[PDB]
Amino acid sequence: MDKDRKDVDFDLIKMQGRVGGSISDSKLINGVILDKDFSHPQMPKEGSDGVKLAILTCPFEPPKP
Amino acid sequence: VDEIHAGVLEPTISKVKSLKSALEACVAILRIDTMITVDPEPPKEDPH
Amino acid sequence: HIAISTNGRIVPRFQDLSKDKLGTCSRIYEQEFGTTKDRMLIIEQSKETKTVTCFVRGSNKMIVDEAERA
Amino acid sequence: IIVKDQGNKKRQHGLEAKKSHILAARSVASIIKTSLGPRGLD
Ligand SMILES: Nc1ncnc2c1ncn2[C@@H]1O[C@@H](COP(=O)(O)OP(=O)(O)O)[C@@H](O)[C@H]1O
Repeated sequence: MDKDRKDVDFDLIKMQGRVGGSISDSKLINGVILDKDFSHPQMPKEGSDGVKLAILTCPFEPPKP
Repeated sequence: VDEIHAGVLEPTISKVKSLKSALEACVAILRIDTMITVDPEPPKEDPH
Repeated sequence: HIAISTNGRIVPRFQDLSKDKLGTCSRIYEQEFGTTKDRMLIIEQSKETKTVTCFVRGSNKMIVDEAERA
Repeated sequence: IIVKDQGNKKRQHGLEAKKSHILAARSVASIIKTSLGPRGLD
């Protein structure tokens, strides 16, 4: 809400916790984090050097009506 | 007897991760003073 | 959330998949070190702004569902 | 003004059935009173 003035604010902030470690281990992420793991050798992974994402939507299986 | 003079030797990491977590566990229980324990879901055992 | 974060618009259907909705970023991370071996996907950094995230950590799961609460 | 003649209470259940919750509620906010302030516990 910075430079936006005071307002009723709802949290879009996302805090996800991994059971591994102690309190202090937790840290802010300069970007995004996702709970889901990679495709793993399903399959062949991270992290494409320089990256360009995609919010792909819908099915991806053999063209079915 | 000097341990370094002997084969004995443990990785520093082990002496840390274990010393640290041993504390958090301890602490977490120190803060405890009341344990409310509610019963689970019983069988219907309905008289009707 | 995923959108406003990685700056990449959502892509519906297959024909559209254009170079427009591409999320301009510099690195994707999939680490597994540090107890436990369990891993988490990290993404940084995205040119867009207005999204922040934090990953909690603690043993027993008690400390997670409490550091989160705190 | 007020004097001797008036005038009873039709029912008394009201009275006690009020002093009741006042307790049942109190107890909750009582056994929880330990987790307030830096020297409170979980
Ligand atoms: N420096 C302090 N010393 C003593 N008490 C404090 C101090 N700072 C805060 N508190 C007390 O603790 C706060 C209330 O916390 P509350 O949300 O009611 O439960 P909890 O104490 O567990 O966070 C305060 O408003 C205050 O009365």
